[PDB]
Amino acid sequence: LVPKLTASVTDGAVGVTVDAPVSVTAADGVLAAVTMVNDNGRPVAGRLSPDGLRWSTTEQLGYNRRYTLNATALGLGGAATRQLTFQTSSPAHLTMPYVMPGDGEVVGVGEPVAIRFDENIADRGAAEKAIKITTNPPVEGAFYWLNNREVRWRPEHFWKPGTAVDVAVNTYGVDLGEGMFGEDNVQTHFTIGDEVIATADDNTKILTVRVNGEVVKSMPTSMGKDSTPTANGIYIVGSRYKHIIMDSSTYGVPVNSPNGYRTDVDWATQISYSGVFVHSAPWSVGAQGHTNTSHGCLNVSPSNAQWFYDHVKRGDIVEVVNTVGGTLPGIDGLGDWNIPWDQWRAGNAK
Ligand SMILES: *Sc1cc(Cl)c(Cl)cc1C(=O)NCCO
Repeated sequence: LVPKLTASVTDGAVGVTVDAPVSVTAADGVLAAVTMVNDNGRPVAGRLSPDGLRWSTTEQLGYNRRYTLNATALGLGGAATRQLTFQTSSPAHLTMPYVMPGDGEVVGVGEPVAIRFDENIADRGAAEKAIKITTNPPVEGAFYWLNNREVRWRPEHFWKPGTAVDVAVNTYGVDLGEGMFGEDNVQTHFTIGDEVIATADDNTKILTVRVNGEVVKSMPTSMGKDSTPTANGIYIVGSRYKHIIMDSSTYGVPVNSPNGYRTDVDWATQISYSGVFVHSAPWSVGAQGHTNTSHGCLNVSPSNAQWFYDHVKRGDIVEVVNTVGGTLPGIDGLGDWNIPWDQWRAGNAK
């Protein structure tokens, strides 16, 4: 019985993807020698199994490299040697993924998994296939693309507090379309904290904060005036600022135009990419609880805005109801829950 060799690559292959290790296996014998070098002669790190049967690379293989693999097997039957050479994928472009929320964070019940690429993704299905989301307790979720670069994953309903979420973006070696390959892999983990839902009801002009179902704060508010109203819908809480300059040019609106503005405010909590915040508004305290005066943001008192800053976290929820506005776009960036579940579940990988 002459020993046989079985490699995970074929001699002469090209376009070999680097998303998996390269292996050599011996049958009816054992591996006496296995080496693999790149085109600069640099040895590739590997490991031989204690039983001598299975050898495998132990470091990532490179893009745009030619590798030469030599292997010898020995056995009572005799010996066998093979030499194999192959070339790995040569990307036309690289894209790097960025994942939110941050590793180890505790977030609110409305926080989606977010995978943002720094380039347009031509094969959204390949990107989705490369992303593994683990949930404990397990829950059904689905992917939906907000734009050509960023995909989101969430359940049908708000997360259950206490849920562990693990995200593995294994895009290295993956053809994401049109010669674009993943620049690296990413791996993050987060946990769902307490349920915090704040409701701004235009009929009362009160922003009511509920923690685990209990009213803990009631904030008089002034929202957008009729000509620049606050959109109804579900908003996800994002970033927090002790102070920030609100500049309309950020959104293509010249500061000196009718709806333009440039002002510094305190205690600002972001709730939409379109620039809606909860923030301190000393100048509208008389209107708070009575009339809408803003350009769309939720004006509250300095003390209530700081309380909001101190007690609300990324992924908590603000829901606005009964304004004269429309509904916040589902693809805003923090408007994901406004997409109906059936549409989100069906996705848009194309
Ligand atoms: S959030 C905000 C704060 C202030 Cl002080 C002004 Cl003048 C405008 C805005 C704003 O409208 N941002 C855009 C979202 O409507």
